[PDB]
Amino acid sequence: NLIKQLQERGLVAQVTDEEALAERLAQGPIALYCGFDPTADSLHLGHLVPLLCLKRFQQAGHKPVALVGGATGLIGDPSFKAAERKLNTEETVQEWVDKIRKQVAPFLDFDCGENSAIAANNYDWFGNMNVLTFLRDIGKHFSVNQMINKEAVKQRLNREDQGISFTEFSYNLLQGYDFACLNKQYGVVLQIGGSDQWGNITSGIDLTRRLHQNQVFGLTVPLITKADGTKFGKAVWLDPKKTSPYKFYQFWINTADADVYRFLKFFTFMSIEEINALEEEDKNRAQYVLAEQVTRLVHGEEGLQAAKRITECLFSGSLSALSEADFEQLAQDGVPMVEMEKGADLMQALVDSELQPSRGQARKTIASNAITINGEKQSDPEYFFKEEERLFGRFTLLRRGKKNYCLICWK
Amino acid sequence: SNLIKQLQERGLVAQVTDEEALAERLAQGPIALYCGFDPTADSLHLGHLVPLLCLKRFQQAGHKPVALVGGATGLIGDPSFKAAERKLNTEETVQEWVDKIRKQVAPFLDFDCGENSAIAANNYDWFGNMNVLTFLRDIGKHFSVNQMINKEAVKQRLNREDQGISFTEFSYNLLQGYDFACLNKQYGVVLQIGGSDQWGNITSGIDLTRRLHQNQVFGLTVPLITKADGTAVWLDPKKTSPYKFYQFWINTADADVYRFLKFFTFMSIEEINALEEEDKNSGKAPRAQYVLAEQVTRLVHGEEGLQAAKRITECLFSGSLSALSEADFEQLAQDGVPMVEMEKGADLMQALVDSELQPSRGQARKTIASNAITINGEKQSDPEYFFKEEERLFGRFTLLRRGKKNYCLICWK
Ligand SMILES: Cn1c(=O)ccn([C@@H]2O[C@H](COS(=O)(=O)NC(=O)[C@@H](N)Cc3ccc(O)cc3)[C@@H](O)[C@H]2O)c1=O
Ligand SMILES: Cn1c(=O)ccn([C@@H]2O[C@H](COS(=O)(=O)NC(=O)[C@@H](N)Cc3ccc(O)cc3)[C@@H](O)[C@H]2O)c1=O
Ligand SMILES: [Cl-]
Repeated sequence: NLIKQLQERGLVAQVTDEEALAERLAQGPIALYCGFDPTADSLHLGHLVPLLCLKRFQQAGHKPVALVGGATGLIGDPSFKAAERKLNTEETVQEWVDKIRKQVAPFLDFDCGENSAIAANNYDWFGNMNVLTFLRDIGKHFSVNQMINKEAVKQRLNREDQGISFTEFSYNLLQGYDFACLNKQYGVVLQIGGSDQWGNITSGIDLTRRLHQNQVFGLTVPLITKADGTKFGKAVWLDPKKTSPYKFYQFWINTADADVYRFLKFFTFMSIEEINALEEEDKNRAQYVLAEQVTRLVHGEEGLQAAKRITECLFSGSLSALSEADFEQLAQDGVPMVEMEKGADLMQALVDSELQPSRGQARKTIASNAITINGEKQSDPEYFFKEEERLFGRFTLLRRGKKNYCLICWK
Repeated sequence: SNLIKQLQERGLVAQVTDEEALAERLAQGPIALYCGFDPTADSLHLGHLVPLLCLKRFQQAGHKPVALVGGATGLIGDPSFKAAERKLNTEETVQEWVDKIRKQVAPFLDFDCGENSAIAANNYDWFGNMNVLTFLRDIGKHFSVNQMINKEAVKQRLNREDQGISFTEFSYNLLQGYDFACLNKQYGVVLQIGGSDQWGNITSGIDLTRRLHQNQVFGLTVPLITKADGTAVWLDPKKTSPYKFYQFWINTADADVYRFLKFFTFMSIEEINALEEEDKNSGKAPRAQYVLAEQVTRLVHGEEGLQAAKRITECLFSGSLSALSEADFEQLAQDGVPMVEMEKGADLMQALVDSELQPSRGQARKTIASNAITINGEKQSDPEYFFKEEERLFGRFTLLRRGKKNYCLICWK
């Protein structure tokens, strides 16, 4: 039973008419969907939870529909958002749509028969829909009394200063209709999303009954929390140009012991049995398994090997295994970096990188044997870098003591 | 000279935005103004006539009136001060009503008087081809839901779910708001008038004309019809006959008659004041109701309508129904007097029971004998009388009367 299997992973926040959904799933394959709005040029870790859930359903033989909000991205979802967002341009939203669609596609199977994935975009129906048609055909089924009582907008309906525009207030109708539209087009009978999407989902269920006289279901995943009350992902992007695979891998390695088992359940396809066994076997690790699984899932085997290779080289000081592409990950976000003109001495490089406060102090620190250049000790305070120390003619990795790195990027 | 001041003296100004700046704009020269009317029926009623005649009052002062018919807004429904959600009307029915209202409105305005000639407009022209995203982004971004839910016209609808408001009717304010921006761009319309319930829809239009066209526009509302005691009359003669319309004005209370002359006639304020002064110093009952009845009936139904209404009134009081035509009796059958559909060959006594002029046959016998029953103005005291074929006027109409004022028209079949 798929619903019970998801509940055991702690992946079910809320579910409608649950007994009936479980019975529908057990009977045969269904079509389901989750939408993702284009509010940036990439998805982030938070978005990964329902995206992996679409895959969990597909592995059970169901048909996933990944909707990208080409139309909803021009409106703005206010759900549990403290402030009104500035409208984005049509050209920006279109660019983000294509990037998000391309990022989503490798997570699902588009070539596996009847249950092959479908990419959808709500601009296909809203982009040319007449205003009177929308207000009459869709709007008439929506009670403003119920809308103002949706939890997702209550913090926006107390004062105009932290208020809500008619634009963002209409959002709930667009997501609501998307569900009716997908039900009619593909027979989609389930919509999943994070717990903040509950109200947008239930409006879709009700509208589908009113428009198409069809019974559909909703299921939400909990919004991932940290035991120490801090905000999760604080952002970790899926795009390697925004968050390098090394940084991505490191974020998972540094998961708190209190979160690692929940994160294994949420971000991996590891069985609940292996995770429970890992928890018991660790009390007599999990972070290493988590980092490995999620880095491989998002950045591939090559991304994972790069992340591990960079981690080992930094821990050891032996950099010979690093490629120029690995140094590009370090320069992007892996370690602090400083741009310097060739000809700078070791003392100046220590000052400019802020590893040392002055040339006079840097001289003593160098003399004390605290400094490595590409992993090799250098204790001559009057030292100038050799050309061979500018790896690929561009990079020199400085270290002060055991762990304070700064990458020099030669101009 | 000062038009706002003149309308204020008539008691025709409920509210007005920037009374000073609008008075300045009107004094600089002619302006374009508008009022809209939604197709929610196949005719306008007396309530709708007050702003419509104000469009004429502005036109007489040299201004250009635009009469808009809500081809798009009639498909949405105005919730302003309405206790309940209205059912949606079909596109076909709204189009029929749009044509009827446009045609009924047109004779009230001059479409041939130079630069200030009237314009007939329809908001379906811009809403019929507007996409939903364009509306939500370009128009909706300027509207605060916090302000919208607090507007007097809809706040009472947000008290209980079972007596609520749909998103459709909630969006109405944005549509009327955008209409003001369009007419400002298309015709240079700087003023919107309407009844007091339209204040919120008008101010949304003023504000939206600023955000979209960067122009200063004005609003002016006329008061809703209130009676000094605390208590529909259609313009279409097939719904409210010229006779029933005339009678409604005749029966206006003394407390309301002078206000109604100001609201519903083109009589100057000096003439109305002189009439009030005459009725207060004459030493008799007022004659103002007759002046009001004559003015508004001739205005809405023409000289022929007024003359038919006066003719029907005269014949009912006198008794002689000879001057009455088949068309006149059709007005009486419609709404002029209580009416009863009866099978020919019926007894007098039995016609008094069915018409509810009598409780029973035995009781009707005593009333007939007492000489209190008239058939087409003629006395009949024979308790068993049947009815002659000739007194079925035009082979179908017989007018009964018990005493001096209790009438019932028998319509034969
Ligand atoms: C666990 N978790 C997080 O920590 C953060 C987000 N999410 C879910 O990811 C999905 C995509 O997020 S979103 O903000 O882009 N989604 C929306 O704005 C939806 N209104 C997009 C949409 C959905 C359906 C539709 O027909 C049209 C547009 C969300 O499910 C979010 O909850 C997490 O799960
Ligand atoms: C004095 N009085 C009344 O007693 C009753 C009504 N009115 C005004 O008549 C005008 C027409 O009434 S309505 O119900 O057809 N009007 C509406 O529904 C507007 N929302 C139509 C409209 C207006 C502008 C626009 O851009 C689009 C549609 C109203 O002014 C009403 O207040 C009286 O004056
Ligand atoms: Cl050097």
